[PDB]
Amino acid sequence: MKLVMAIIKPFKLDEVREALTSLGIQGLTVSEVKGFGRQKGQTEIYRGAEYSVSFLPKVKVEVAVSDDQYEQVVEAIQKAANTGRIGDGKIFVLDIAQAVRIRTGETNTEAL
Amino acid sequence: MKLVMAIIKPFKLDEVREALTSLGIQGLTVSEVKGFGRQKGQTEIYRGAEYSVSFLPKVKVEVAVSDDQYEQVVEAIQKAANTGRIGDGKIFVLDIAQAVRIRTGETNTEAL
Amino acid sequence: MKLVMAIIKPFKLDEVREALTSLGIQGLTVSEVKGFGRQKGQTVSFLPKVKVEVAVSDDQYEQVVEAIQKAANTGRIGDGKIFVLDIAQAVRIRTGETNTEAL
Ligand SMILES: Nc1ncnc2c1ncn2[C@@H]1O[C@H](COP(=O)(O)OP(=O)(O)OP(=O)(O)O)[C@@H](O)[C@H]1O
Ligand SMILES: Nc1ncnc2c1ncn2[C@@H]1O[C@H](COP(=O)(O)OP(=O)(O)OP(=O)(O)O)[C@@H](O)[C@H]1O
Ligand SMILES: Nc1ncnc2c1ncn2[C@@H]1O[C@H](COP(=O)(O)OP(=O)(O)OP(=O)(O)O)[C@@H](O)[C@H]1O
Ligand SMILES: O=C(O)CCC(=O)C(=O)O
Ligand SMILES: O=C(O)CCC(=O)C(=O)O
Ligand SMILES: O=C(O)CCC(=O)C(=O)O
Ligand SMILES: [Mg+2]
Ligand SMILES: [Mg+2]
Ligand SMILES: [Mg+2]
Ligand SMILES: [Mg+2]
Repeated sequence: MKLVMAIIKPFKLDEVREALTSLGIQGLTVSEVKGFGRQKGQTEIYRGAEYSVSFLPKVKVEVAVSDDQYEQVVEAIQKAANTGRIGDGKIFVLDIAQAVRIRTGETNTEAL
Repeated sequence: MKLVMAIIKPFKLDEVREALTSLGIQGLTVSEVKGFGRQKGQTEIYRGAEYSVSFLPKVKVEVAVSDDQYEQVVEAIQKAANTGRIGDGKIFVLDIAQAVRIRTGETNTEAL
Repeated sequence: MKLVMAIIKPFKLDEVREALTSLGIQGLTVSEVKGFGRQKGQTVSFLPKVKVEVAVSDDQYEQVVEAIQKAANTGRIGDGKIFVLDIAQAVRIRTGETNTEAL
């Protein structure tokens, strides 16, 4: 079982959600975060700007999915978010040891 | 070691917190998120509403605990949050490879 | 690969950030959270914290953990916790680079 975590530009949330819905994902969690990547949050070109570091608003998307679906989920997020521009995002896949649907007690692959 | 991550209805935070403190947890992190589950955020019953997707406010509760204690934590959260209604929550358990208490430098299960 | 997650005092964010970027880290995610530890929010209550998340390779995560530990410490209760999780796969969206190349 996999937790696919993606950090994307906020305006891309709808398209990413749409892309995942098409795959039949059974749930999604999103949160507000800030971050930088290898350009260190630089959006200006004043002298010395590359020595600065800034945090930029992002959205973190988390989707719990089965092993036989996670690769397609990763690809869908890539395809939805990629516009060929810096900051378009990064995806991290983590493993889920156990899952439980609170209302029903269903577990693991049933619970995703 | 295990990170227990529960996504619950916001109004249940206090009852879940109290259940866990009574159980004896020694730490807890909470954050605001939005999300949907297998009902796609549907809270209305008008004709066609079943084709829509919405994000609902939730709270994410995270508790790092030892292997021999995580099942008790999961069940305590389930008992506190379960009211037999959709959206009552989802619990994901991830493995923690290492832990450190920053003040003291204590590690592993001693840091939790 | 590892996801190093640290819950720190909000005023320590700049030093933790600088410790990491000076070390050579080239990405960082931060979130607003609340929490309590062994002292139950007492000098039960929730207190504001920052969650820092850094994805790093196996050969650098120990340096990263140590850098955060030193940077976030003050010797006072509430200094925080570092939890290290494993990352199975990573992708840089723009380039399609994967795993350690993506971080
Ligand atoms: N190593 C990392 N650890 C934690 N979060 C990261 C890491 N790298 C990136 N992030 C998060 O992902 C967001 C998007 O990163 P971004 O797309 O800028 O990656 P990048 O490596 O700089 O690639 P690009 O050159 O395409 O910009 C960042 O703002 C940050 O929130
Ligand atoms: N597969 C998933 N991936 C990521 N987050 C999820 C997933 N399933 C649920 N969540 C998160 O958990 C919250 C609560 O989910 P919820 O209790 O509705 O689960 P469910 O599977 O729909 O069960 P129920 O039928 O009891 O509603 C969601 O709003 C979302 O934030
Ligand atoms: N076991 C835990 N699970 C989840 N979050 C935790 C845990 N322990 C601590 N945290 C988070 O880390 C923050 C800081 O914890 P804190 O430094 O107070 O830990 P502590 O064990 O009480 O150590 P100290 O005695 O140095 O205060 C908490 O407010 C909470 O957000
Ligand atoms: O995130 C952006 O929008 C541009 C800045 C960037 O790519 C970075 O900080 O790595
Ligand atoms: O989250 C709710 O309160 C109801 C909606 C729901 O259960 C879902 O989207 O899965
Ligand atoms: O978080 C603080 O700043 C002090 C309270 C504390 O250490 C705790 O709740 O464990
Ligand atoms: Mg970038
Ligand atoms: Mg539901
Ligand atoms: Mg404490
Ligand atoms: Mg593992």
